[PDB]
Amino acid sequence: TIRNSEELRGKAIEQLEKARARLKKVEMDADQFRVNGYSEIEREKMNLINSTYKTLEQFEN
Amino acid sequence: LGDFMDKRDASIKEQLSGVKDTSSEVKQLEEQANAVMRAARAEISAALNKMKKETQ
Repeated sequence: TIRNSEELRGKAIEQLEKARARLKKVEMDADQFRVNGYSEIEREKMNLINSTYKTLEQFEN
Repeated sequence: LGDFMDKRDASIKEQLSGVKDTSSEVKQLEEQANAVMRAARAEISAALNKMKKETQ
């Protein structure tokens, strides 16, 4: 019983390290997601204003 | 003699019971911590949705 109490302690601490490990992994993944979302918000109004200038040349010339 | 025998019994009992109760407490800790983990994850990706909808 002493051994198996220690073993249940061990399983509990393995769930602890699982919790912190997933915390760290997903927080770094959301950091990379923040970087690439900054990039996707960079790339939009440039495309739309180049479309506006497409309409410009498509009417005036 | 009663002190000595009850003492070693109390040693083993104390350590096993403390083991079990801390195990329950750290299980509560992981549940709460992963709840707040995925909640903050939803928050960050929701800030992404917000900046997308706003620039939109």
